[PDB]
Parts: sequence; structure tokens; C-alpha cells
Amino acid sequence: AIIKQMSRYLWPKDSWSDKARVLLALSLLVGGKVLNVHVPFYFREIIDRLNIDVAAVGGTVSAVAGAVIFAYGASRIGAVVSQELRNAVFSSVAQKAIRRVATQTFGHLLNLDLSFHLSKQTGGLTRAIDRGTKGISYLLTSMVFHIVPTALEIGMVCGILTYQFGWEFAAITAATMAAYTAFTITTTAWRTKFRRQANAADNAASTVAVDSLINYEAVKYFNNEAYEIARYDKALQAYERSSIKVATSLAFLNSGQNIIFSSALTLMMWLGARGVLAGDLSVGDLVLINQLVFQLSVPLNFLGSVYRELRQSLLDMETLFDLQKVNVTIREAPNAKPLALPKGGEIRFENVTFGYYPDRPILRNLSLTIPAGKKVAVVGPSGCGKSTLLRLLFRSYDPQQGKIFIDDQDIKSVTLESLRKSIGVVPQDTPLFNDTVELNIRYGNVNATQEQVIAAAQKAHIHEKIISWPHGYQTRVGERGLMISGGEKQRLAVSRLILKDPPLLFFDQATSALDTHTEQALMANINEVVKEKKRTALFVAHRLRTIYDADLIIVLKEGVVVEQGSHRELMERDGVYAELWM
Amino acid sequence: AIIKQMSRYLWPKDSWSDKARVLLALSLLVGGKVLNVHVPFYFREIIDRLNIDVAAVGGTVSAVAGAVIFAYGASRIGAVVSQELRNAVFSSVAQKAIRRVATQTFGHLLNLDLSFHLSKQTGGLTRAIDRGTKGISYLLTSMVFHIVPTALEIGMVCGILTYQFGWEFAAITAATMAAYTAFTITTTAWRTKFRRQANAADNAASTVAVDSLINYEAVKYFNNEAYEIARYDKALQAYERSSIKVATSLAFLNSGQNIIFSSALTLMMWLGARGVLAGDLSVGDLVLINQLVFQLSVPLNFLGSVYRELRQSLLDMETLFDLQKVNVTIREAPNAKPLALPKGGEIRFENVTFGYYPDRPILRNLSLTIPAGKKVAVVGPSGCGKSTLLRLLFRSYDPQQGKIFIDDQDIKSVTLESLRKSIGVVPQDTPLFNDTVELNIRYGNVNATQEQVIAAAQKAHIHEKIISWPHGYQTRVGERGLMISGGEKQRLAVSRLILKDPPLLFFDQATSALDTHTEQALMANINEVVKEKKRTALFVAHRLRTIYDADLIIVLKEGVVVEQGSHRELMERDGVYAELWM
Ligand SMILES: N[C@@H](CCC(=O)N[C@@H](CS)C(=O)NCC(=O)O)C(=O)O
Ligand SMILES: N[C@@H](CCC(=O)N[C@@H](CS)C(=O)NCC(=O)O)C(=O)O
Repeated sequence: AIIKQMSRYLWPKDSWSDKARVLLALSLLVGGKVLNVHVPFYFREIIDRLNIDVAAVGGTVSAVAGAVIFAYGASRIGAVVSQELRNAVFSSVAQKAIRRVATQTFGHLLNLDLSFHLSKQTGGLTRAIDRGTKGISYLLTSMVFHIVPTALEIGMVCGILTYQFGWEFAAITAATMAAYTAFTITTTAWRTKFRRQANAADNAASTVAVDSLINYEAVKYFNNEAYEIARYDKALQAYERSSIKVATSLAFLNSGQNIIFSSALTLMMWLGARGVLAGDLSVGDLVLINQLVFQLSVPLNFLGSVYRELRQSLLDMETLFDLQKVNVTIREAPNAKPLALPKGGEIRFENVTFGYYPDRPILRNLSLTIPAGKKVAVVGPSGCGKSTLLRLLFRSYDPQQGKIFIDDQDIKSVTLESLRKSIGVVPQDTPLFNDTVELNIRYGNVNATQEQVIAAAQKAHIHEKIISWPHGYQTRVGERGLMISGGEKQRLAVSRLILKDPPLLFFDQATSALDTHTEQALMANINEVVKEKKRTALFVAHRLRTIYDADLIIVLKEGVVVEQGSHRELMERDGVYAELWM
Repeated sequence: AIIKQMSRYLWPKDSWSDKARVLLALSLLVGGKVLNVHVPFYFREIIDRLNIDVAAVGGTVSAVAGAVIFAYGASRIGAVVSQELRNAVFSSVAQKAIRRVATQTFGHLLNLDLSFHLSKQTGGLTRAIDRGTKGISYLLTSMVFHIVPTALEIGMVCGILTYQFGWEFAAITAATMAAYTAFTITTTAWRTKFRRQANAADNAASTVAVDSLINYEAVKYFNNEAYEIARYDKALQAYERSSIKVATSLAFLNSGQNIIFSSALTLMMWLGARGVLAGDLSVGDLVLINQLVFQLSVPLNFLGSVYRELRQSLLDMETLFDLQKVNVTIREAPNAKPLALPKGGEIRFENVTFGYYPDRPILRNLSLTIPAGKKVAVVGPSGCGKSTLLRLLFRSYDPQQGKIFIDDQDIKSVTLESLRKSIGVVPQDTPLFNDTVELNIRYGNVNATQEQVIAAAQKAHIHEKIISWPHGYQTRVGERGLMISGGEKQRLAVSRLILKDPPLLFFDQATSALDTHTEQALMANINEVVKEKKRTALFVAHRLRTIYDADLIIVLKEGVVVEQGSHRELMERDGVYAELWM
């Protein structure tokens, strides 16, 4: 638990305005605690300057004690304005560190690999980033607001009560802080289980209500309304049990804490009374002792809540620092070359064996050649493993056995960014960003003006359907935009492809939908935009009645390439429409 | 804003243990504030009993001031234990009121009508119940913890400072509380906009991350990782702007508040000094005045956060009290009769005209008769409005024109609960409760033992497939259970129907799925369980090649019944398989 504190003490520095305002935060911390401890001393002086017999000098308050009254006021005001200014100044440092850490972690995540991003749910990762960065924010914020200043003030109070009254009073206030902290830590560790129980069996009741209201037709059809009401009562009853235990334990915590300070303040009042009756102290030293220890009691009023959230931050920060050290599985070879990509695009597979979970090979000892400018298609049965082809050449994965060469160069030796620039993809299903259609089309090339977007809408016939949209192509689209049809989604994908202008083109199960006439329209569309555009293109389909009129055909059975040639040579195998029995 | 306070002051009462512990809460409130204000008076006595010249009696602390030292300790301890005990005691009252209000609102919601439950999203309604009841909890909790006790203590402090020192000191502390409350209310109203901005542009960044990580294949295929990182930077930058403004405004609030008390305490210190030098007061009366006003400053330290959440509670509580006064659209006639239901089940429609949005009639001037024990089906085109039939007879809706009679009695005159008991439904799609299959089957009859569930699994062949489930029929099923097939969902529905044992049976688009062989199996299954079980049954299908062999057939064109008779008379119209062109 101290290792994380070491790391996150070390990191926030190294800018100039950052270090300037953290110096200002520390300066206001120490000045605030000094002006805080000077309040009881000026209160002692006000008491002890008016404790003269009025048969003495008397006179105006300005002459007797006006300096120390104004100094009491100024010390109180300054001691809280310094607190609020150190908070306002260190919050800038905390927030900037949070922004740069969250950005670095997000970039790391996007640089990780598909096995990782299919292992774990994305909502979990983004909540990990969010809660880990709020945890780091609370660690810096807590260490500068609560943990350090009240420890500094405990030090100064045990020092002044030593310098003026002896080690009796320092011993009492140090034993008080030891007992108060032991008690508050133990009780708030015991109490957070009640807090999380009252949160768990509140989401329980909320989702019981959600389940009953989603299934409203069902609950009404079977006439058991009272059953749902009773189940909601039982869930809410568990909630009220846990909330009552939370409030009761909070009462126990607060009462025990102030029993510890009231025992401390009473014992120091007694020893101050012994000091006064023995003649050592004065009467004002009583309010000095009492107000010093009580002023310690103001920051430590939140010891139970800046330890619960501090430990929760050290739990979430650990998950974020677990994401920050995962891996890079597919890495490029050092000093990778962008070479051999501007050639006549040929992809040759050499004895390639790849499968998900290598104990079950899906693609087995495969070798092929895809020349330049050719509309080649690959066909096969369902689940044979054709879809890995793209995921193998885009170097989303690696070939466990065998090698891949684009125009006489191994993929493991080519620079990753230029490789993935050169490739262009139309996926089987294209998810759409919850944005404007202008930006979904623009996602092919971010630094593209509007006219390129318009042309991309033209070339695959999107412009008519975006004129048909309400706001033009400024329409907000997505899962929360307008519910659209899959054919227009692949039109968006091919518009992305047109804006990329890549050498290599892939259409990986681009026709996988229900009907045929929209499919044959989009097939035609991508044909006149892909052939007569002089780029090498690889279709992928298990529906070969769609791609029977392509240029070069290859077929894969059970992980091996079997037949390679034209349509008529394929005609001895399936390729007839005979699979349309249903 | 005061009307809600009137209502929720009025309601929590009327039980005996409830009123007992609210009496105990109020007793501890007043006792706590009394023991709180006695702390500065015992501190005055400790100061003023040791301010004697030590040339006087002197002696032990026990003789001089030991009673008042122990009384200072006891008053502090008691004044905080009474606070914590009034909180622990009034929390029971608050939670029980919340449970009964949330149950009443939930029962009200389930008693509302389908137009309402299709108008509004269910998540919105359940968050309305949740947040409205947390709002009522915070209103009772806040009014007993913060708003009332600190107003009582302000009253007692302005009363004691009047009784002992004059109206000068009461005027100063009342002007202090007026200025402190005006300032804190104005600043926390100005500051909550920053708080909600920092919450809105944090969900913005979180969903930007969610959108980028869901679309991971897409962002990797177009090589624009830096684009997503930059957009996450802009969202997080807006977050850091708003969080910096939140922390800065909190610093302003806290510093201004303690400027107001420090000006108050200094001005009262000055007038106490004038009183001491004039001989009126004593030196201990200075610590009396200072500690009284400062002890007021402890509860008012949360005035900015028990007003923000109090106003948010009066916003959510209003939405809940808007749900609590909606309507009952379809109500039963007063003294409705359960009569005419145990007859030979015949349903006659008389000149019935119903449509959604009555400016567009969907069903138009319809009259038919459904005798007892007959397997009758109704067919027609897509969207003609056949599905309203069930929703018309179950009295989910009302016939705008025309009347409905089951066995010579109008539906508007029959008791609703016995009506909906007598009806049994197999919906087109049956949602399944996120529970065990044992309870989804049990939902037909809640007070059914296991053997009835087993028999219901037998009669439609569910028992084999629940033996096939991992835990037997104890398997947890649902959206988060095991992903199942639709045919087994309708098997669950008909098992529900068997456990109901109703006279009337409806199968409203029960066959609406993709394939046919599972459909023909489930059609057969429901046939041998429905006919030869001597209950009148109404199938509903727009796929009449499935129901062509039923007993009685009726057909509806464009909202009017056209032909009624056997299968051969229907054969002159469609009913051939000729619609299977695709
Ligand atoms: N002073 C108490 C808690 C003070 C406190 O927690 N105040 C705010 C948060 S700063 C609160 O309401 N927390 C909820 C809780 O602790 O139950 C302690 O020693 O733990
Ligand atoms: N004393 C400050 C607020 C003290 C406070 O509210 N602390 C905690 C626990 S109740 C909190 O909720 N802070 C949230 C905030 O106000 O930003 C005021 O007068 O508003």
C-alpha cells in the first residue's frame, strides 16, 4: 500500500508552473497551520491582558488589548483562507495529472491487441480508467488536504505543549491522536462492509423494480401484481436493514470520536487547573491548551471518510496500474521497413498454420498467391476459418506457423503504421460512431474536406439517402441516431474505403445479410467502384452465388486450399444455387 | 417548495413505535442542544473559579473546580452522544417511511395502464421511484439532522446572549447567521451549476472512451488511433476545466463562510473586552461568548451541502409525486360483477371500432361470435390490427365504439381481477424473468408445488431440455441466464398457461418466428394440450398455412370481418402456399 504512495509521490512534478504552484500549495499549507496555531495564543493574550484588576490602568480596549483582538481575527481568517487557497491551488495540479494519466492509459489500451480486447468487456476497462484516475486524484487531493496537514498540526501542537507546559500535555495529546486514529480506522474498516451492503441491496431492489416494469404485460397477464409488490418489499426490507445499520454505526463512530477528544480536553483541563493552582500557569493558558487540542479536533473530524475513500482509491488505482502493464503481443520488429508496399500488390501465404487456441488449429499449412489488380475471392464452408485471413494479414494476430509476404517482404518486418495504412477493410458488420454521418464517412481520412465526403457519398449512392435524412448529412446517426439499414452501413464502409484510398482492398463477408436485391445492388456498386479503379481487391464470402463472376477464385476446405481457378472449373463442385431448398 | 414540506411533515406518524421513537428523537434533539450550550457555561465556570488569586484558599483541584471540569467533559460527551442517538433513532423512521412510500408508488405504477407504460421508458419510472424516495429520505433526515437543530441552537444562543450580555450580542449573532446563510445559499446556488457541469462533461469523456473501445476493430482498421486519443483529450480537458472551477468555488465558499464567523467572533470579542474593562463582564464571559458563537459554527459548516441536496430532493420528490397522481384510464364499473364467466365461453364483438390514436381507426365496426370449446383462428394482412383483439378483450384498452360480451355480459361491468384470471395468454414474444426456469414456469400460479411445474414441463416437452440444462430446472435463466431458443420460450409460455388453468385461451401470433419444423412441432404440442382439454381457444396468426386445419376460421380485411367459415370456403381466397416465392 506504500509502494503506490511512493510512485504517485514521485510522478507529479517536472513542469515549471506545476512545480511553482505545488510550492505555493506547500507554502500555504505551512503558513495556514502556523496561523492556525497562533489563534489560541492570541486568545490567551486577550484573556491575560484583560485579567488585570480594573483598579489598574483600565482605559479603552484599544490601549489594553486591541492589537491581540485584531490578531485573533486575522489569525482565524488567514488560517482558513490559507486552507482554501492551498486546496484551490493544488486542485489544478491534481486535475492536470489525472488528465495526462488517463490519456496515457487510453493510448496504451488502444495500442494493445485483439486477444486482450476480446478477452475483457470494454465497459470494465473504461470504468477501470475512470475509477483509477479518480483514485489518483483522491490520493493527491487527500494527501495534501487531510493526511499531511493534520499530521503537521499534530506535530506542532505536541511541540508547543511541550515547550510551554511539559511532556505531560504532549503525551496526552499524542496518546489521544493514537487512540482516536486506532479507533476511527478500526470502526471505519468495520463500517464500510455495512456501507457496501447497503449499496448492494439497493441495486438489488432497483433491478427488481426494473425487471417487474420491463415485464409489465407479463405481470398483468398472470394477475400476480401482489407477488411483485411483495418481492419489492423484501428487497427494500433488506435495504432498510442495511441502511439502519449504516446510520447506527455512523452514530457509534461519531460518538466514540468525540468521547476521545472530550476525555483528552478534560484531562488537560485538569492538569491546567493543577498548573494554575500551583502558580505555574495562568488562567489564559487554560484556553490555550483547550483551544490547541480542540483545533486539532477540526481536521480529524473526517478521518473516517478520508480513510474509506483513500483505501478505495488504493484499490482502484491498483486495477488501473494493472492495465498499465499488460503487454504488446504483436510488436513490430526493431527498425521495421515500410518497403515493398508500393509494388504490384501480391499477397503470398507460405505454409501458414494459424488457429484460435493453438491446441485447435483452424487454418492449417496454407500457401497461396494473390497477384496485383485482381478481383480474387475465397470461398469455403461455414466455420472453416476464412475470416482469420484478414485478421492474419492485417497483423491483428500472428501466424503460429508459416509466413506472410506482401510483394516480397515479411509482415513481421514491415512497419505497422504504414502496413495498416496500405490495407483497407470493409468488415462483415461495420459499427457506426454515435456521431454525424459526415464524420462516419470522414473516418476514412480525418484531414478531408467536405467535397471528398460528398464524392464518397456519390460513388456508392449515399448522397440520395443523406439528402433523405432530416438535417442533410449533418444528421446525428448511431445507436442513438436514426435506425438505419445494413446496406447503407456497408455503403458507409465503402465510402470510408474511398476516402482512405488504399492500395489493398478487402471485403470480408461484406454481403452477409438477409435479402438479395439490396445485396446485389451493393455488390454492383462496389464492383464499379473497385474494379476500374486499379487496386488489388480480396473478397471473402461463403455465399459464392454472389461472387461467382469474380476474376480469380480460391476455395478452402477444413483449413487447406483445395481448388484454385475460374468459375467453370469450380462448377464441378458446388456453386450452383442448389442450396436454396428452404 | 413549502407545500412538499407540509405534505411530508404530515405523513410520517400514525404508528405507535414510530411515534414513540420520533418522540425519543425530538427529546434527544432538545437535550442535545441543551447539553451543547452548557459546555461554554461550564468553561466559563472553570475559568472563573481558577481566576481567584492563589493567595486565597488555593488547595486541590477537586475542591476548587472539579465539579465543573467533570461537568464540562460530561456536557461535551452528552451533547454529541445525543446528536448521534437522535440520528440513529430517526433513521429508522426515515427508512420505514421510504419503504412504504416506494411500495405504494410501485403498486400504483403496476395498477396504471398500457398507454402509460408504452409512453414512458421503464428505466425512467424506476429511477423516478428510487430518486424520489431517496429525496424523501433526505428531506426527513435533513429536517431532523441539520435544518431544525441548528435553528433551535441559533435561537437558544441569541436568547442566552440576550439574557446575559444584552441585545448587542444577540443582534451580532443574528446578523451573522443572516449573512452567513444568505452568502452560503447564494454561493451554493451559483456553485451547483459548476458541479453539474463537471458531472456532465465527465460522462461525456467516459462515453467517448466507451465508443472508442466498442469500435476497436474499426479504429484499428483505419489507423487513426491518435484521433481517438485527441478526442479523449478534449473531453477530459473540458472535465478538468469544470473540476478546477468546482474546487475553486468550494474554496471561495469555505473561506467566505469562515470570514463571516471570524468577523462575528472578533466583534463579540471586542464588545466582551469593553464589558470587561467597564467592569460589567468577567474574563470567563469572553470564553462564554466566543464558545457559544463558535459552537454555532459547527453545524452550519454543512449549510452548503444540506441545501444543495435538499433542493435536489425537492426536485426529485416532485417527479415522484407527479407519478403518484397520474390516473386510472381503464377502471372497472362500481360494484362490478364476476358473473357470466363460468359459462360456455363465447365472445361476441358488437359493432366494435377501436384504433390507436382515434383519428386513425385501425379496427372498424366489427361484430363476431366465438362459441364454446372451439379452436377458432383469425387471419388477415399485415398491420390490419388483429393484435388489438387480445388487447381489446383483456381490457388492456377500451373499445372506442362497440361493445364486448363474454357469455352475455359487458366487459366494462365485469370485475377486472376475475376477468384477467379467466383469460390466459400466449404472447407473440414472451419475455422471461431473470430467474430460474422453475419460477418462469411457476409464474402461471405462484402457489404451486414442484410437481405441477414438472407436469407443465412434461405436457409441452420442456422436461428433456431442462434436464439438458446444467443445474436441472434450477438453472438460472433470463437475459443473463443461458441464451435459449424462441420455441422453448413459447414452451415456457404454454407451461405458464397450463399452470394457470384458465377457461379462455389465446395464442396471439404464437408462431411468429423464422423456421417451420420447430414451429410445426410446437403447433402440434399446443394442439394436443389445448384441444382434448375442453377449453375455448382463439389462435391469432397472419400465417394461415400454419392454422389452416383449425376448427373455425374468420378473416379480417382492413378492419372489417369479411369471410367466416371452414378451410375449403377460405380456399377461394389465399391460403395456398403461393406466398413462398422467395
Ligand atoms: N466525522 C465522521 C464522518 C464525517 C463524514 O463522513 N461526512 C461526510 C463525508 S466528508 C459524510 O456524510 N460521509 C458519509 C458517511 O461517512 O457515512 C467520521 O469521523 O467518520
Ligand atoms: N463546509 C462546506 C461544505 C462542507 C462539505 O459539504 N463537505 C463534504 C461532506 S458534507 C461534501 O459533501 N463536499 C462536497 C462539496 O461541497 O463539494 C460548505 O459550507 O458548503
